[PDB]
Amino acid sequence: MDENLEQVSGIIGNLRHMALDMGNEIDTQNRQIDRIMEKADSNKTRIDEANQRATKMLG
Amino acid sequence: PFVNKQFNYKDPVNGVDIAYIKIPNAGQMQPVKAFKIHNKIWVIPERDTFTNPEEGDLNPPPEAKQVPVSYYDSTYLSTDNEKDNYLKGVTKLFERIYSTDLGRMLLTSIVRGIPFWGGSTIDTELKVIDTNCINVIQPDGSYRSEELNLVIIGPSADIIQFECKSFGHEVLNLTRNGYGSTQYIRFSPDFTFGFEESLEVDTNPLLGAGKFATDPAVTLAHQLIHAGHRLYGIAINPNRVFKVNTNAYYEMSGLEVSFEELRTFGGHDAKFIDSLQENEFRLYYYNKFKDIASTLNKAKSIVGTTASLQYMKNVFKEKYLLSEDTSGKFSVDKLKFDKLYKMLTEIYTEDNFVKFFKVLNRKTFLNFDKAVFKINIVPKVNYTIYDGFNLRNTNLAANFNGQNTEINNMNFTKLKNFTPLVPR
Ligand SMILES: [Cl-]
Ligand SMILES: [Zn+2]
Repeated sequence: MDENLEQVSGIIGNLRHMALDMGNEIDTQNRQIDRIMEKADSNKTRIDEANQRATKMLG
Repeated sequence: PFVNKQFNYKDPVNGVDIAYIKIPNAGQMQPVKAFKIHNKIWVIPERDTFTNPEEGDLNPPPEAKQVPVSYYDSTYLSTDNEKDNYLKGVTKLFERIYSTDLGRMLLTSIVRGIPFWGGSTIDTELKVIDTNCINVIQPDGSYRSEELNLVIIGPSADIIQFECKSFGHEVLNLTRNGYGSTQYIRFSPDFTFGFEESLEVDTNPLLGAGKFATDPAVTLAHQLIHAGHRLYGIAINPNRVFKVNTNAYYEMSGLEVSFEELRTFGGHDAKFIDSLQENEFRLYYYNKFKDIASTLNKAKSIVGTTASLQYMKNVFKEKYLLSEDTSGKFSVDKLKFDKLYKMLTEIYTEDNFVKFFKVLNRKTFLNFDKAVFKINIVPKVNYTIYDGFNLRNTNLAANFNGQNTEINNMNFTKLKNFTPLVPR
């Protein structure tokens, strides 16, 4: 009943330890990159399969 | 994360945080209006018919998907008002996630998860991978390219089929070699699933119908966790799956769940992954991080950015929490790696977000969804950043009553389930 909150505070502890190294965002300075030329994408980029819910419901 | 901008779909483009964009990867599609809600994160309030040309139609497929719940409607998300409500809904959910330490940490990890600069044929040259950028059209007609980590987009044909995908490299396996790649999440804040609480194994006529509604915030967090794994290139090979026997549907006898999924669920389901396998994975990715640090140590030049070589090497030193000695050489610290790996795969899990949000949710993937509901979380009388559906100081605050579609019925419209499956 109140065990949940105890677990929450516990997890918060571990996050606090990582906060000193993972607490702030990076690559924040104002750099730019060269424009990416849009070439004829006849067979440009492919796709890395995602995760469909519980996945395959085999018959 | 926190969205410090008051975005309205009709807001004029400015080529900065509101613009028509193109994903160089996805052929030469039509430019779509997008909104940058946070550094490295964009939102495209359109049905996804861009990432995969194969999925251009929005009508039910010839062969119905064999899943517990599905929903189709080719007209959803076609008007400016819907797109405006979608943008506001997705924004509100990001804020709800941002309302707890767990969520704030996950979002920061995601913003820090910049895809590695390893697209050069010259092993000693750092170069961007075009698949991890988008082209932002300017009001003057010109455009500029920009790197980003995450894009939230509307669903494809099956409205409730939410997933996290990305563009691949012709040879490299970016989501599993530690490199990472820009993630595209198909999601919708306008619908949610219905489920029943686990059977008491005693006196309970299965003739129910998914009375409780899943909190949209958990569903989004779920996809963001996948994005996290994929941005750091530590996603488990989809070839690794767990076979499960099921008696839940007629003509079906089993279920296949990827280890990636089990890891992302956390709690009980994650325990289905063996200890030997778990250590195997941790060691595997640890080696991948070492290869990256090695690549960074051999980098002599960089092409394609106004930034210096030292700065760009430092971005990744920070991303992978690498150690740098007095001579400027990078190395993977075993202790640091374990803590980072542990946070990304064991702390960031669906089960832990359920605990932080204090909501009712399925306990295992074996408890299948049974219904789909239309919802509207934008109005504060319906849903709030801090409490979701279970509004404080009301009848909805106790026993997850806000998620009980029979008690809090003004918040839901039961929709037709297009499933071909028949529950046994
Ligand atoms: Cl609110
Ligand atoms: Zn998943």
